[PDB]
Amino acid sequence: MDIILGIRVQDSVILASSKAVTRGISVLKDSDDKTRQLSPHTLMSFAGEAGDTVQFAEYIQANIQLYSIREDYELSPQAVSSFVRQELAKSIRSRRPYQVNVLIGGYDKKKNKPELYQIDYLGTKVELPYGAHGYSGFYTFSLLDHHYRPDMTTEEGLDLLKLCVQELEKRMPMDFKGVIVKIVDKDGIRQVDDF
Amino acid sequence: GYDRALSIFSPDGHIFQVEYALEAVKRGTCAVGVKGKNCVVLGCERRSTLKLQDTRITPSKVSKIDSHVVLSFSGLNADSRILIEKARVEAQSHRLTLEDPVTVEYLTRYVAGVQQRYTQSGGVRPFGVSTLIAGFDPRDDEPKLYQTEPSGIYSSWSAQTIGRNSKTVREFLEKNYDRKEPPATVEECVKLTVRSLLEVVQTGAKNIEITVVKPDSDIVALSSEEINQYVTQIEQEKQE
Amino acid sequence: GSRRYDSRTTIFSPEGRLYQVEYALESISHAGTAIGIMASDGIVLAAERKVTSTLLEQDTSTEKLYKLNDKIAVAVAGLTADAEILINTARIHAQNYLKTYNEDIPVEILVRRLSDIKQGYTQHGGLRPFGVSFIYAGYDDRYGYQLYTSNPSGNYTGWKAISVGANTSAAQTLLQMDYKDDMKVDDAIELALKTLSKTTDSSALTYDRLEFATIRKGANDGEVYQKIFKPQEIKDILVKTGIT
Amino acid sequence: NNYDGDTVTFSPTGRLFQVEYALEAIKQGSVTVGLRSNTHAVLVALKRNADELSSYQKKIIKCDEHMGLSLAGLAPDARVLSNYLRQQCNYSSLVFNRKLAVERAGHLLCDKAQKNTQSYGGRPYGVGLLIIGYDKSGAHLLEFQPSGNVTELYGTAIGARSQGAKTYLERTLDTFIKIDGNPDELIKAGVEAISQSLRDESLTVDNLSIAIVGKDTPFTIYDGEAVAKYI
Amino acid sequence: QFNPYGDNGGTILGIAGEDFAVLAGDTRNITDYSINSRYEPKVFDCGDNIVMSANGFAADGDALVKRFKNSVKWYHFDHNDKKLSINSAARNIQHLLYGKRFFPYYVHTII
Amino acid sequence: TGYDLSNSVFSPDGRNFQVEYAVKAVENGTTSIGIKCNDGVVFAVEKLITSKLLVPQKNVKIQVVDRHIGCVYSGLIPDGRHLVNRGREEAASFKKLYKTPIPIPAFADRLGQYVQAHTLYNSVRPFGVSTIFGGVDKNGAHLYMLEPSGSYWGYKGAATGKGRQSAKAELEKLVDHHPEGLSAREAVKQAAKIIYLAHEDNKEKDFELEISWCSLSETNGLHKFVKGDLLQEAIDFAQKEIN
Amino acid sequence: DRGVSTFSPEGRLFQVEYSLEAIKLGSTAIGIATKEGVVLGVEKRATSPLLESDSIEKIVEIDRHIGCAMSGLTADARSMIEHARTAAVTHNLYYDEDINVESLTQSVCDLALRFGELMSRPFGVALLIAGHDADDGYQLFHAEPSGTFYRYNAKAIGSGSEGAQAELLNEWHSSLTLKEAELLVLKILKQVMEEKLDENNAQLSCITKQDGFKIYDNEKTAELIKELKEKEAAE
Amino acid sequence: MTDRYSFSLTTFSPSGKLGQIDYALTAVKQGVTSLGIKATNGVVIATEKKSSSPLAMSETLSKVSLLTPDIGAVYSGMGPDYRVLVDKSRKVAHTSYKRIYGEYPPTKLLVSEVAKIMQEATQSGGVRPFGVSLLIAGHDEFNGFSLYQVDPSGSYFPWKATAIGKGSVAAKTFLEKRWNDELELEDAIHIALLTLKESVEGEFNGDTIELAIIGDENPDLLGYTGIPTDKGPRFRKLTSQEINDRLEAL
Amino acid sequence: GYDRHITIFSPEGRLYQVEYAFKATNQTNINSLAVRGKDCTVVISQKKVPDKLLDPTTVSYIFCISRTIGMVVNGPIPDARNAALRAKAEAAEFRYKYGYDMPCDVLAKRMANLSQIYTQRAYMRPLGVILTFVSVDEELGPSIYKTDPAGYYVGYKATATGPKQQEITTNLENHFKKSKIDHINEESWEKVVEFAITHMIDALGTEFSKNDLEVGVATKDKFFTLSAENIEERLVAIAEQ
Ligand SMILES: [Cl-]
Repeated sequence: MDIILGIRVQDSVILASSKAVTRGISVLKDSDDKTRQLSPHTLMSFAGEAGDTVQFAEYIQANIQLYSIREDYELSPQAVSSFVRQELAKSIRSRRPYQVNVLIGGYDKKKNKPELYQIDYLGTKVELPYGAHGYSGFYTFSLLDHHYRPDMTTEEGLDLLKLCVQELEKRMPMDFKGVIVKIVDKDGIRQVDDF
Repeated sequence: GYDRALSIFSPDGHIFQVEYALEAVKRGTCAVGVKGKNCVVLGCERRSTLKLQDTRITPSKVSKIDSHVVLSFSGLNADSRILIEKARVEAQSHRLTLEDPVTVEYLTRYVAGVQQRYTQSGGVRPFGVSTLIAGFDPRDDEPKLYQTEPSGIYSSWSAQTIGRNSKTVREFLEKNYDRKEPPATVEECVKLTVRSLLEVVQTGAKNIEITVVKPDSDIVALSSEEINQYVTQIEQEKQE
Repeated sequence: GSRRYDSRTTIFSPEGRLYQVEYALESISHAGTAIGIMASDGIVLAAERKVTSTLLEQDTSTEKLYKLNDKIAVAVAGLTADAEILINTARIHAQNYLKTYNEDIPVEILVRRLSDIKQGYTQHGGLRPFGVSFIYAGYDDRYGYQLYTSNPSGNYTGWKAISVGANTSAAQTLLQMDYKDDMKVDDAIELALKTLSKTTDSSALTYDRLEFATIRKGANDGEVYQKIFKPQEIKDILVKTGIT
Repeated sequence: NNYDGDTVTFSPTGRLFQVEYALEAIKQGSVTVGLRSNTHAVLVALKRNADELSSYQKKIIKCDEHMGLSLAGLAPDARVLSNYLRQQCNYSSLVFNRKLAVERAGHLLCDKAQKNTQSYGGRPYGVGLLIIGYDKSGAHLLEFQPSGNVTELYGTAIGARSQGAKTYLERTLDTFIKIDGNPDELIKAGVEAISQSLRDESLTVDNLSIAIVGKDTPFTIYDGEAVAKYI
Repeated sequence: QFNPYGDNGGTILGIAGEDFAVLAGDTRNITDYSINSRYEPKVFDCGDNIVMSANGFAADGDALVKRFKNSVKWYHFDHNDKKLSINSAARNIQHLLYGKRFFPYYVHTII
Repeated sequence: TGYDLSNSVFSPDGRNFQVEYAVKAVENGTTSIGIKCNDGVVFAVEKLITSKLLVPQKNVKIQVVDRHIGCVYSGLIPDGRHLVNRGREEAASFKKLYKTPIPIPAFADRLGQYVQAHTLYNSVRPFGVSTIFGGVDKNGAHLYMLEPSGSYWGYKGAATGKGRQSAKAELEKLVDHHPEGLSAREAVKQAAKIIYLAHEDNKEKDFELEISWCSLSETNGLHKFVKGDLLQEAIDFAQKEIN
Repeated sequence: DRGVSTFSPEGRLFQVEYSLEAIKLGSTAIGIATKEGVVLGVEKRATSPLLESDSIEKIVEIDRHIGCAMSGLTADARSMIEHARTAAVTHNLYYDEDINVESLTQSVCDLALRFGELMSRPFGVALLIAGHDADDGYQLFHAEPSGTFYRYNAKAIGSGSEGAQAELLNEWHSSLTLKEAELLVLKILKQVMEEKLDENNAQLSCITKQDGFKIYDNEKTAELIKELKEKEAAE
Repeated sequence: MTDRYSFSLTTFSPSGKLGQIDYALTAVKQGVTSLGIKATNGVVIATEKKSSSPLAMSETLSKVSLLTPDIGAVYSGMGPDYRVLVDKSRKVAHTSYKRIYGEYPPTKLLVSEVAKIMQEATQSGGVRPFGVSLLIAGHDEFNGFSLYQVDPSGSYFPWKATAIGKGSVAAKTFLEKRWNDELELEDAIHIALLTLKESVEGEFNGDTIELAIIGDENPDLLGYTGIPTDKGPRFRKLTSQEINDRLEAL
Repeated sequence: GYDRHITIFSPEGRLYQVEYAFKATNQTNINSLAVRGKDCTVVISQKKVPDKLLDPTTVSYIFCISRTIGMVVNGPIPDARNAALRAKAEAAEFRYKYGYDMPCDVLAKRMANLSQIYTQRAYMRPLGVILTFVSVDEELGPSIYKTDPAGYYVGYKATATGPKQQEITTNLENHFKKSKIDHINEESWEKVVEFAITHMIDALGTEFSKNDLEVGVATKDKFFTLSAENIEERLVAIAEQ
C-alpha cells in the first residue's frame, strides 16, 4: 500500500494507485491492483494496514453487489460513500478497527456528473475535486491547487496526473513501482494500460 | 423461545405439515421451466381476477439470484421472498470466499437445505413454496434447470412445471418434449413454453410472463407484444 | 405441560391455508373502508371512520391516515393498536435507510420490510398475526407516484386504485368502472369520495366521519407535499363535489 | 389413560404411566443375568439378532478397569447412561485419585434418571442396567431401573423370561456366593442361570456374552470363540 | 505480579533402535538453587507401548501427561479397544498442546 | 372437569388434585417413623425383603444431611433422594455464609419452600414422598414431617406410609404415658416395636429393620446409624412385644 | 396433541415407530458384504420421465474408505451425511489415520435420538453404511432413526425390503466374489422394483481396500445387467 | 420449569373476533361507572368509590391517580390491573421521555405509551389482556387540554366528553344533551356530578365520590419557590369537603 | 373449557382460577380478626391443633415480617410460608435500598402487585391465601392492610377473614356505629387484645382456652406474638368482668 490519488474533471473521475506491495526489506510484488469495482459506475481504491485493506474492500464490494441484485438498481456514488463512511465510523470504536483509507470515484447517471469522495479510517468523509491519502497529499494538493481547472477533459486530467506521479517519483523516499490508472465516466470503468 | 414441534410424523408415516405445504403450492399460480439446446426459459401464469394492477412496481414472478441464475416459484408469495433473500446472500458469500459465482446445482442445494431445515426445527412451519431454479454455471454453456419442494428434496429436469393445473401442463410437456432433440433455438424454446401454458391459462394477454436465460449472464424478460406474437402465431396453426 | 393450551397460530389447514391469516382478513373486512387512487400528478387517500359519536374530538384525532415520512403515508384498516406498532417500526426503518445512504427510502423497500415482518408472524414464534391491512401512498425519484397494499399474510402488491376494509368487492367494481390512466388529482379526489358515498354502511357521508389526504407535486418546483386534510377542508371538498 | 400423556402427570392412584411404559421396554428386551461371590462378579447376557444375516446386538459395556454393566431395553439410552458412568468414574480418578465406589455409581445413576421423571418435555430412560464391580469393599452387583430405583443384590436378572433365572439364583444362593477364587465356576453358575430363561433357542458361540471383574481381574468381556468353553 | 510459570529443571533423552526405543530422564526436581526431590519420576508408561515425558514446568508436564493418559483411555472406549499407534498419539498430543496456544504448556515433550 | 390433568390448577373446591394424587403414591410406600426424645430424635424405616437375593444391611434408606440432620421418607424413593440432594446444597450454602450449621427449623423451611415450588407450575410434577426429618441444634431437638404440598409442622412423633395409622396410634400412647419425656435409648427400642407393629399392614413379604438417631448425650449431637449390639437388642425388644 | 418424546403403552417411542413407516414408503436400497468388497445398490425411482435420472443421488461418499446408501425421506439424509463427512475428516485430523467404520456409524447414530421439546422430530430416512478398515475388514451397517445400528452380511431397506431380505437369506454365503455380489444386487432389485430395471433407474457402487469407494458408470452397470439376463436364461 | 407459555393466548376465531379482548371489554362493562368532561379552561374526571366493606378505609384506595403534574387517570374494570398500569405509566413517562427531553410528555404521547403496553398484552406469549378501560385527562403547552379513552385492545380515542363502565350508555346520552363548546370548568364539574348521581345508588357525597381536575397551575402545591418558569401542577384532586360544597347548589 | 384452567378471561369476563384460589383460602377452617387501638394494632386468629402428635408451638399462621410489620394468613400453610418468605425479603431489600423501614401499606401494595402478576401471567398460579398486614406506621399510625388472590388491597379501620368472617364483620360494624369512632379508644394494648377476643367470642359464639387462640400485637418500633400464658392472663381478665 501507500499511494492512492484521485482527480475529478468535467466528465470523469480518475483514480491512480501504486503497484508496490512491500514487506520488510523486500518488494514482494510490483503489479498489485489496489482497487475494487463496487458497481458498474463506482470504483473504490484503498490503502492502509496489511490484510485489513483487501478484507474491507471485498466486504464493501459484496454488500453493494447484494444491494444491486436485491433492488435491480445501482446505488448513487453519494449513497455508496455514505454506506462506506458509516461502516468505518462503526469500525473505529470496535475491539479491532479497520485501518483502511479509501477514495471512492463514481459517475452519477441520474445527475450526469462525476463525483470523488475521500474517506479515512476514522470515517471522515469529504467530496473533493482532487484527493489523496497518506504522504502523497503533502506534494499533490499544492501541485493540483496550481494546475487544476474544473472544466478539464479526461486527457487533460491524465496529463495533470502524470505531473503528480513525476513529482512523487522525484521527491518520495520509497520506490512505489508506478501506478495503475482507471477512469470512471458515463460508460463505466476502464483501465489505462500504458502509463 | 417458541419451541413447539409443528412438523411431526403421523401413524402412517406422513409429515402432514410438509404435505399441507404442498397443497399451498398446488393453489399457487402455474410456473413452467423448459431448457433448450443453448438456453432455459421460465414461464409463469398471472391470474386475471386482478385488474387495476400496476405492473411496473408489482413484484415480478421470476427473480434474479445472481447475474447468471434465476428463481421462479409456486405457492405463498410472502414465503418466497425469504428464500430469495437467503439465496441472494449466499450467492454473494460464495463469490467472496470461493472467488467464483455459484453453480446452479450448488445454489439449488442451498435453497433446498433451507427448506428441509424448516421441516425438523422447533417453532417453525415449512415453506409453502416449490421453486424452479435455472441458469448456467460459470464459463459453461450447458443449460441447467432444477426443482425444489417444501420437504427439501431437489432434482434436475429437462422440463418441469409446478403450481395449479401443473399435472395438465406436465402431461403436455411429456409428449411434446424430445430428449434426443431439445428446442434447438431460443424461438423454439419460448414457443414450447408458451404452448404449454396455453393449455391451462385462459387468454394470452397480460396473463403470461416469459424470461429467457442464455449463457454468460444473458437474462432478459419479454414484453407483452413480444409474448402476444407467440400467442397469435400458435392459435393460427391450431385452426387446422 | 403448556402444550394443552397452544392454539398453534402458524400451521396449515388440510387445504393449505393459514387459519390465523384467513381469520385476520375476516376481522379486517368489518373495519372502515379505506381507498387509494393514484393519478398522474398525485395520489389520493380517503378513509371512513368507524361509527362516530357526536362527542368525539374530530380535529385532534388520528385513526386511519398516518405519516411514515415526508414522502410516504399509509391508510389503515384493522386493529389501530396493531397498526401503530408497525407504523413506528416503519418510521424507524425509513430513518435507518436515510442515515445509512443519505437518501430518502424508496417506497417499495419500506413496503417489503414491513411486509416481511408480517410474514414472520405467520411462519414462526407461535404468536397471532397483526390484524392490519395497509394502503401505502408515496413518491420517490425512481418510480414516481406509487400505491401498494399489504395484509396479515405479509403479501404485498402494487395498484393504480385500490380499497381495503369493508365492502372492497363493491368498491373495487366502482373504481374499475370510472378510473382511467390520464386522470388528474382533483378527479381522483371526486372518485374516492363518490365510491365511499355509495359503499358506506351509514345513512349519509359527512365530514366528521372521514379522513382525507393527498400527496401532490403541487408544491413549488420538483418537490412533494403531504396534505392531511383538516375537518373544515373535508367539509369544503364534500360541498365542492356536491355530496352535501 | 388420560394421565399417560407425559411424565409430569400423576394418575388418581399415584402412578406414573410414562415411567411404567419405560419399564415395559425392558421386559421386551433380551435376557441378561448378574451374580457374584466374595472375590468375583459376573455378567451373562443373551444377545439378540435382527435375522441370520445380521450381527448380534452387544449387551455389555465397560465403564472403568474395575466396573461395567449389561443392558436390557433401549440400547441408545444405555449408551448415554454408560457414557455418564465413564465420566463419573473418570472424574473420581483424575480429581481424587480414587476408584469410584460401585455404590456411588448407583446413587449417581438414580439421580440422573429421576430428573427425567419430574420435568416437562423430557422422557424417562427406556433401559435397565446390571452393574458389576470390584472396589475397596469387595465384589458388587447392582440393578438399575429407569424409575430411578437402584438395588444391590447377590444375584439377579432382567429382560424377557428373567423370572426363570431369578428363581434359579434364589435357590442356588448358598452355593454360588461361596465360589471364591474360581472364575470359571462362577461363570458356569451364571451360564446355567441364564439357561432357565431360554425357549426354543439354545446358547451358541455368537449368541452368548460373558463379562467378569474381581480381586485380580480387570473388567473384561468375552465373545465369539472365547465363550465356546462354557457351552 | 503473579507469575504462573516456574522452572523445575531436569533433562530427558530419547533414542530409537531397529526393534526397540528408549526414553530416559533424570530424577532430580528443583526450583531456583534448591532441590525439591532426588527421586521424582517424569518418564511414564501411558499404555499401548507408549512412554512419555513432558519436561520443563512440572505442573504443566504432569497436567499434559494426565490428559494424554486419559486420551488413551477414551480412545479405547470410543473405538472398540483399538491400539493407539505412536503416530496417532503424536498427532493427538499436537492438538492437546496447540489447544493452549495462547497460554502454553511450558514443556518440551518426547514420546 | 379435567382439573386434575395439570399441576398448579385449582379445582372449583380450591384444591390441587395433582398434589392429592402424589399423596396416594406416598400411602402406597413402606412405613417410616420419627420419635422425638429428651435430647434428640430417632428415625426408623421398614425395608421389604422382596427376595433372598437382596444383600442384607446394604440397601440403606435413611440419609444424613450435613453432620447433624437425618432424613427418612416413604413413597417414590428417587424423589426422596432428589429432595435430600437439595437439602444438602441448602445446608452447605447456609454454613458457607453464616458459619454455624443450619438450624433444624431453618432447614425445614428450605425443604418446604422447594417442595411448595413444585406445586406452582404445570411444567413440574409434585414430589411423591412424605419426608420425616430432624436433628439437634443450639435450641435442642426438633422433629419434622414434610408432605407433597409443601406443608410441614413440628412433631412429638411422626409416621407415614402404608402402616401410618397403626404407627400413629402407637405413637400417641407414648406421648400420653410419658409426659416428662422419653430417653434416647428407650426411643430406639420403641421405634423397633412400632415398625414391627406397623408391619402387620404389609405382612406378605417379611422385612429388614433400619434405625438411626441424633442425641446430645448418646451421639454427641451428630447423626449416627444404629448397628450391631444396640440394633439386635432393639430387635429382640420388638420381637418380645409382638408375642 | 401429545409430547414428541412420549412412550406408547408397549414401551416404544411413538415418533420413532412412525418414522419407520415413512422408511417403508421409500425406494429400495440393498447392500451385500464379501471378502473382496462391499456392494451398494439402489432403486432411483423417477416420479416422471422428464426428470433427469442422473441427478438422483441416493448413493453417497462419506470418505475414501466409507460409502453410504439411503431410503425414505432422502432430504433428511443431507445433514446426516454432512455430519458423517465432518466426523470422518475430523478424526483424520486429530489422529492421522482412517476412522473405523463402526465408529463412524456410532457417530451418525448419536444424532438420531437428539430430538424433542435439538431438532423437532426424528429422521425419516434409514442408511446403509458400507466401508473397510484394517481391524475388522469389510463391513455393512444398517443405521435407523431409533439410534440403533446392526452389522449385516447383507441387508435390504425400503418398500421391497421384506421380500428382498428373504431372498438375500437364501443367496448369501461366506465365499461370494465381488462379481457374484454385483449380479445378486441387480437380480434382487429387478424382482422388487415396479418399473423394469435398467442402467437409468438403478445404480450400483462398491468399496474395496485397493480402490476405495466408487459409484459405477451407467455404461458399466448396463453390461452387468446384460451379463445377468444371459446367465438366468442359461439354465 | 421456566415460562413455557411462549405462544399467544389471544387468537383470531373463524368469525374474526379476538375472544380475550371481547371478554376483557365485558369485564369493563361490569365495572363501576367513571366519566370525563372537557371544558374550555380545564378537564374533569370522576368516578364512584365502591366500598368493599364499611370497615374498609376508602381513602386508602385511590381510583383517580396522578401520572404527571399535568396528567391524571381514572378507570372502569379490574382495579389490580389498573394499579399496575399506573405504576408502568408513571415510569414510562420518565424513561422514554423526561430522561431524554427534560420535560414531561404531552397527553397524547403518554396515552400512546400506555396503549402500547396494553396492545402487547394482547399479542405477547403467555399473557391475557388487561381488563380495564382508562380515561386519561391532561394538559400540555402546544395541545392545550385533552381527554382520551384507552381500551383493552390498545385503541385510544380523543373525547369532548364520555363515560365508561356500568351505566355508560345512559351517561353518554346525558352528556350529549348538556355538553357545548363554551363550557367553563365549574360548569363541567356541575354536569359531572349530575351525570354520576344517575349511576350511583347508595350514598352520594364527598366520601363516596372521587373527582379530580386538570385546570390552572397551582403554585401552592409546588412545594418550593424561586424558579419563575416552574409554576406548579395543573392536576388537582378535589377534597371531600370541596365536593359537598358543590352538592348543595346542585 | 380450558379458560377455567389458566388465568385467561371467560366469555363473561371472569377469571375462574382466581375465584377458585379464593375458595382455597378457607381450606384451613380458621377465622382471623384485626383491630386498631390508639397506640397499637392487634390481630387475633384461631389455633386448631387436631393431631395429638403435633408440636403445638410450631403450628402458626402469624408471621413476623420485619421488626415493625406482622402478617396473619388465611389459607394453606405452604402458600402462607411462600408469601411470608417473599414479604420478609422484600421488606429487607426496601430498607437496604431506600434507607428507612418499609411501611405496612407499601409492603401490602408490593405483595398485591406480585399477586396481580399471577392473575395475568399464565405459567404462575395464584397463591390460595389472604394476607393481613399490621403495624404502627411512623407516619400513618396504627394500620391494617389486606391482600387477596385477585391482587386487590385496601386499608381497614378493622377487619376479619375466614369461613365465619361475615358474622365477625357485622359485629365490628355495629360496635363502630355505636362508638362513633375509627378505633378502640383504649390506652394499653392489653385491653385492645381483650376487646378483640371478647368480640370474636360474641360473633362466633364459642369459648376459648389458652391454646385455641393466637395473638399478634404491633406497637411503635416492634411487632410481637403472645405466648400461651400471655393469652391465658388475658382470658382471666375477661372472665373476671
Ligand atoms: Cl411492584
